[PDB]
Amino acid sequence: IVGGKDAPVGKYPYQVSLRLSGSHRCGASILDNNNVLTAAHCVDGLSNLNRLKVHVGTNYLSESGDVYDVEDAVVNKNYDDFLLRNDVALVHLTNPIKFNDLVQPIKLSTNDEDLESNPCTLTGWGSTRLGGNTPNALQEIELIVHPQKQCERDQWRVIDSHICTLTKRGEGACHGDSGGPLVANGAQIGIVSFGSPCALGEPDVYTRVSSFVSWINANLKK
Amino acid sequence: IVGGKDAPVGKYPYQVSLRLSGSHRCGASILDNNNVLTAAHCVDGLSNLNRLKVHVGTNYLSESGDVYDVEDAVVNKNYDDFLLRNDVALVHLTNPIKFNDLVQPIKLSTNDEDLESNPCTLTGWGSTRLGGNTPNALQEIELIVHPQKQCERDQWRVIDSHICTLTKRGEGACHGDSGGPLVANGAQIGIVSFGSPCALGEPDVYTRVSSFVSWINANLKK
Repeated sequence: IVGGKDAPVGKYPYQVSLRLSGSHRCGASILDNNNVLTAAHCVDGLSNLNRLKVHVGTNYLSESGDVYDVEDAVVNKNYDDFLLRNDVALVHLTNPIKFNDLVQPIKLSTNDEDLESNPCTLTGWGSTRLGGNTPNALQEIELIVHPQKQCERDQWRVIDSHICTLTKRGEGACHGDSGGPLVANGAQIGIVSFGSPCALGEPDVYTRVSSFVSWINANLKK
Repeated sequence: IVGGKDAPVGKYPYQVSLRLSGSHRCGASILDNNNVLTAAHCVDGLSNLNRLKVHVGTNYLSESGDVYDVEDAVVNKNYDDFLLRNDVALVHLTNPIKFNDLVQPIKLSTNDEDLESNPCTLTGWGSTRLGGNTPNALQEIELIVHPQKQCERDQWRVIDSHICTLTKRGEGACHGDSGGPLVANGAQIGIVSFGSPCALGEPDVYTRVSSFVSWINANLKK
């Protein structure tokens, strides 16, 4: 995240850090005891999931927090890496997450009314500048949902299953934030997917959660 | 291409337009009678290559030019779409291309000395503005090779098998240019791979051809 600030400890208990062989790869969110939500882009190309771990309960990359193992990853069958569509995936855990004050699930948006031009929150460990290193401390930032009609004109091949944000140059998502949660009114409305490599004044694009609620419920771990 | 100009007819005989079901998808270049060079990103996600056609001998998308059928596509086994590495692929043609004044192959760079800070040429049918429609006429633009040492600091995870370009905001590659040829001194030195969605003052990144000459020769059609 570019232009954000260090998040208070425990303020975002639903935040997940997906780490590959110990290194942060993408953000994700806790849906329930056995399921974590992320972007397909983050797990589609992985050959060995035994090296992918789910880290929760911590604001720092230097800390392990509570670590959970991945049983499998379910990628939306319609995910298109070229057109950047249906960028959504579920990570199933081998053992259930133990909730506490620092680890809690987040509700999914099932109603996107009145979201446009209103505030929303983004969190993540992505770079704080293009070509920059990942910050150790979780970052937070308040953005604005960019009207769909405008985003369709501003970005490349944006469709109804996308949602966008935009404030100004100097504020936005960056490498490492992908898969992370965009929230508003206590519900996750988007999954960080793509944009124009870090806060250059162009909208950031997210997978619209409400468009995949059905798919998510159908693929939740048994 | 943003900030370019209409290319003269026949000036770039090695330019290819890869079209999927009749619509431009990516650029590419002619290596010889049976092989076309492009980015792995352009063909990795395709399942039915019978829908993909190679178009040469024309500067316009509204024209068909000479059309060739695809027998197979060979993607570098080390292609990583998350880290954006080894973005290179070969498209094998079922029948040989007939060369003429409008259709000719291009030489591959096997020596990248003195390229940095010097001019190079990029051609393609990519958008002329982020979120814009593809131009009908092939566009051309003269760029400058951005020093590797600087590009490594400016972009995300740039490595030795990448080459970069950069001039200023308002000039650069855009959606639809991927897979296209970056040339200098009559040799292709790069394959359009990624960047920060259209000429925003950040370097555009290409697959460095010289780094894959061996791989290319080893996978050329028999």
